[PDB]
Amino acid sequence: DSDRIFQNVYSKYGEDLKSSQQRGDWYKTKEIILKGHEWLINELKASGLRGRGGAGFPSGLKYSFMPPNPNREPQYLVVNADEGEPGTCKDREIIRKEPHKLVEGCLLAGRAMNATAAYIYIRGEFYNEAVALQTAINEAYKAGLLGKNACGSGYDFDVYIHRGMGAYICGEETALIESIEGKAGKPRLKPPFPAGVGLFGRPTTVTNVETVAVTPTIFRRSGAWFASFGRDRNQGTKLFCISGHVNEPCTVEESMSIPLKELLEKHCGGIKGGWDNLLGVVPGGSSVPIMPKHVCEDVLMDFDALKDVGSGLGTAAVIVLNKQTDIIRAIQRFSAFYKHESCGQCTPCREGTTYLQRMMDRFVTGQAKEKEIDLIYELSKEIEGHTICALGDAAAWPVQGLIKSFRPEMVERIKQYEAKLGESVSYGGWTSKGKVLDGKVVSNPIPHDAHHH
Amino acid sequence: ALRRYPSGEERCIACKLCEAVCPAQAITIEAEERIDGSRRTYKYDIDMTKCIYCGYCQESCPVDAIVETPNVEYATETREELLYNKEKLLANGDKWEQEIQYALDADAPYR
Amino acid sequence: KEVELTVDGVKVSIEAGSSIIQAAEKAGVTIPRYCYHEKLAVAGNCRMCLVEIERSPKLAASCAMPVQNGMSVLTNTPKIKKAREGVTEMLLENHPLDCPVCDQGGECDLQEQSLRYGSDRGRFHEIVGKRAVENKAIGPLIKTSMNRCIHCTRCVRFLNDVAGAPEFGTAGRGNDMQIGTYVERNVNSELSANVIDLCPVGALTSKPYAFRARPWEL
Amino acid sequence: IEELHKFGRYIMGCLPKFVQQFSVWKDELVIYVAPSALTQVATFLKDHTSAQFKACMDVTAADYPTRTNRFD
Amino acid sequence: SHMISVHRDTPKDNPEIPFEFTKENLERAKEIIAKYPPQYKKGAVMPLLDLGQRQLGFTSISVMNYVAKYLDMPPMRVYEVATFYTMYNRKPMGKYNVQVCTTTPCQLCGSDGIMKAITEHLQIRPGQTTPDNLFTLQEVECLGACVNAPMIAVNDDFYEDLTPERTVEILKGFQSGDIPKPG
Amino acid sequence: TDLAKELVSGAPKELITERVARIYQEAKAATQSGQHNTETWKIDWDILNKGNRWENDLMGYQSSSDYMQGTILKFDTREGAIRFAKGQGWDYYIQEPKVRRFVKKDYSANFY
Ligand SMILES: Cc1cc2nc3c(=O)[nH]c(=O)nc-3n(C[C@H](O)[C@H](O)[C@H](O)COP(=O)(O)O)c2cc1C
Ligand code: SF4
Ligand code: SF4
Ligand code: SF4
Ligand code: SF4
Ligand code: SF4
Ligand code: FES
Ligand code: FES
Ligand SMILES: [K+]
Repeated sequence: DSDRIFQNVYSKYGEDLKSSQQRGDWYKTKEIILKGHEWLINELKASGLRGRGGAGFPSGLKYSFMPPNPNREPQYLVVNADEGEPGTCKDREIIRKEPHKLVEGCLLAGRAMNATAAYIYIRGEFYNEAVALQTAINEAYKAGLLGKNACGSGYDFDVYIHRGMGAYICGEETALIESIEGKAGKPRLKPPFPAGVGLFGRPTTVTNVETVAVTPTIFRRSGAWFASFGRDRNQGTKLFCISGHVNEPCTVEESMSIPLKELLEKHCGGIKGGWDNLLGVVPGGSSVPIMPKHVCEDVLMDFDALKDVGSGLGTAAVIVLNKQTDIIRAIQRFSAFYKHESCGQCTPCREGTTYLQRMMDRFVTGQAKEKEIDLIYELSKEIEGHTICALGDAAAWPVQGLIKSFRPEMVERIKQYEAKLGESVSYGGWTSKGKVLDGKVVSNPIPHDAHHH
Repeated sequence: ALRRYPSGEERCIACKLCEAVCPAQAITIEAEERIDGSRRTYKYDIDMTKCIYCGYCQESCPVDAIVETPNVEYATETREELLYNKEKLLANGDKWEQEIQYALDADAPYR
Repeated sequence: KEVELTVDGVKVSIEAGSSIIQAAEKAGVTIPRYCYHEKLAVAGNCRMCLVEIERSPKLAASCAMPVQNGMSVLTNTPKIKKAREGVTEMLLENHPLDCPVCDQGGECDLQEQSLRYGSDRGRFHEIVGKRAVENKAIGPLIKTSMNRCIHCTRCVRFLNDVAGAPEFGTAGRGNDMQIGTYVERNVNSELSANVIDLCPVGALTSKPYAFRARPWEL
Repeated sequence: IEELHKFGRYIMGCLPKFVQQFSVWKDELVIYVAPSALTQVATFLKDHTSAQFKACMDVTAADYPTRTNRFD
Repeated sequence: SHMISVHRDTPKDNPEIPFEFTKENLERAKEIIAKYPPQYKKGAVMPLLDLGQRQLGFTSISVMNYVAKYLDMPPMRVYEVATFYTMYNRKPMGKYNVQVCTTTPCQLCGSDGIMKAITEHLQIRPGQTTPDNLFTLQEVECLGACVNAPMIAVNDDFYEDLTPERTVEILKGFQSGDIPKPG
Repeated sequence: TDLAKELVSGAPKELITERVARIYQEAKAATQSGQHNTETWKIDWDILNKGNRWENDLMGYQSSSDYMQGTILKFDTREGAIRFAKGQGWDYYIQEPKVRRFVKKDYSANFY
């Protein structure tokens, strides 16, 4: 299945403007802009495109909520160009390898949304990509593709780059707006929505890089061709970031609904150590829970097929786990990640993530009890559904995924740990001799795993 | 009696729990910041003619500062001598510390 | 402009755009709250006021969710009782055992609302311990014990919006976020001491009044 | 609870002229009457075969200054 | 990372140390403000802090106050922004910031070995600085380069698909004075 | 109502000719967000200008001669409190409770 959306995914055609035109990036730009948002919205709706940022929401439906702009009032469009999520390597390549493809998408999407400007939010660690992207933007300004006269058309449109300074929480749309406005970058409560009140108190839309970059092709190759791929309502293609316990990691541009077993075997070699050595797979990203071996044997990459099996297709970030790995330590790393990346305004995730991190540290060593497996599971329930943003939900699924399918492996650590210590451990990691003396807890193994420093 | 820590520091932090629980209102407490900044009381009175020797102050104490010794032979000629101030209660704590330690080591697990 | 909503089977009518927590008070229904004050800007960082909208699969914060016509609000279902106990447990996870030595003892909203809506038992037995936060010096009027703060931003909202003193804010991220002035300075405001009343916990207390009395005596 | 509800209703049916209302809490039945009806209700509850309350174990009062009639 | 929410006056970092953008950075800062609406010029705090950080070396308290005065904002508002993001170094730091990812995708492919090799070469534990003020080892979260999981970062440059024997060569290059090839 | 029930209550005459009672509804405490205590009407007596409190020299106790200093009656309605005060022939005055003005409060107002 050749002739995909992205063709420079391997750095073999250049990152210049002319090659992008030779690749078809800036083609019929005047005609598309003058077709009106009525046709652009319908094509996106008819193409079955869904949000690639992780939520999986119909892109066409979320663009119509923008109010009409007859008086040329300053509406805004924001491109969620930061990655943040562990195991995700999609947005970086689009910004780096094909900087001009995204810029073309912003104007075409902006025309549908009636946006007078575009702000690109890129990570501070992606300095080289931002510089390369800025070079493409400046060339497009000189070429006339950006500004008050977009290829003769009367639609005035500007593009700007805003760089974060390192925050996984800034990937969230409401927190992203706060960072641009000059605040800390804490997510807002959903009402009022960004469509009504957003950036600078103006209508705004936040979309992933992988969603904006597909828009030019949909407006050209028709929505029918894009909707042909995948199962029902999961229509489109997807970039998959594959890494972990695999032979040769890479990034591929397969279509939706492709089986997980075939995807890891068709390319990327195979599972390191054979298929019998597979312990677990974490698709989408670190947020979604893990899946065991037998479940993954018939998993189709979809927002619904992965939803049915108890997981989620957030950012197609597939993390492979062979049997020769520390599964509990891997999940413990996710818990420590969200504790450090918690913005810390709501009570649940500010305290729950720390609570989960403390309990996961004793599980990786076995200094706990079997009943505490249900305790930590209950604590994760107290986080979900009680937060302003979705980071609290994202910090509970990895722990629950460990408990759901890998509970016996967690019990094994507790049983093994009691052999070394001899006597069983009480709740919280206390022994029968542990007591506090002169400012410290003595006569008890303390889990010194709080990054020391 | 009012007890001390093994370092000699008073156990009471003038938290006024015992004064609130006291069914007979036999305890009077006045407190402020100490010279060094510690939360300590400067006035701790118990009316032994008003107390019903019920143990609520001992139960409510979060630091075991106020206790009741097994002593009963302290009948006095005058009723004034039954008005204990902080000096009398602290002296009782120093005098009866060893006997209080006997009772605590055997009754603390049941509390 | 009035909207006829329902709170636990009680008809309510308030101005459009009013929060659910405002309509609940008018209906006689009490909803626990820490971060909500009827004179400060709306914040939703404490999650203690969660209620269940009739037809919605998500729990809404009653202090920030606007009222609609025909909206039916439930505030005492077992789902909400679970939320109140869960949020209370998170608040008391890192809170120091300071009630005997803390001047807010007999007039603490954290104590009373944990007693009324939280569980009777705690489950925090971790050997690593609680968070420890150093005490900030902001002058001779406001005494700070920042271990007891529950990160409710009443002080930040008041001093910036009402008092007009922008030297007080939130610095840090996550569990390491600390209320204060970051640098070593004092709060300069003729109305700064009102922060003591607004602070629901013993994090901010009167320095002249420290240790001298309990509210039930007065 | 159910048996006392039926017995409490039976007393009101037998004495509609005197029994203002009745209440049941767990295993305790209370009959509410006016001062002019105290003698008749007590006489009925003492001599009726179905309700032979020969013993008056306690007579007490409570003060409610809010109401027009202070004492219950 | 090393997260402290309180500033303590030091001879290296105290408000008395004068700071001001050079004539080159004075002009480039004006272009940054032009990328924001005039009534929302407070949104340029983040680029201005990084502009001062690159000029001076780290986000000192003098830089934060300078940006606050430049944009007509209370100093505490700038303090909140600088202390919320981990790339604002509120300490002198070294010439080259060594950022090693320890997240699960990077941990699977042996990121632990990368940390072990560097610690016994530079003889500084994570969060420390070499005596000559040349290096700085820092433990960092995901940087996005997880397909090439054994990845490290030096200052603004990435280094992907590493081995413990390869990481020493990169350190040797910076110690000698030669820029290793990034990729 | 008009009946002078103080002639049979047995209370001393000083409660009528020398003491003033206050009928009031308790104000909401500034340190707490609860309003339970403000739902009832209460009656207390004004302090004696002399002898309300004095220090006992032996132990520092708070001595007093006001026998009504610790008496606070509870009422469910304002009318009930007035009717009882009138019935006992007390010299009283009513402190009308302060009512909080209602102002709409929404999260959108934080930006608009
Ligand atoms: C904690 C957190 C981090 C997030 N990080 C990202 C991100 O890095 N890139 C992205 O596109 N969406 C991210 N999202 C989701 C966005 O809020 C939103 O769903 C997305 O940007 C909308 O773009 P879409 O229409 O393409 O789905 C994050 C959400 C949360 C709660
Ligand atoms: S859930 Fe956590 S990260 Fe999200 S807004 Fe609340 S405190 Fe911040
Ligand atoms: S034992 Fe005596 S002093 Fe203690 S609470 Fe009981 S009555 Fe009061
Ligand atoms: S209960 Fe104990 S600590 Fe509290 S005031 Fe009384 S003696 Fe002191
Ligand atoms: S703030 Fe409240 S809960 Fe915390 S120590 Fe003080 S009295 Fe106890
Ligand atoms: S110090 Fe007090 S008022 Fe300020 S956020 Fe903490 S609990 Fe709220
Ligand atoms: S009172 Fe609503 S979340 Fe705090
Ligand atoms: S997990 Fe290390 S760069 Fe993403
Ligand atoms: K307070």
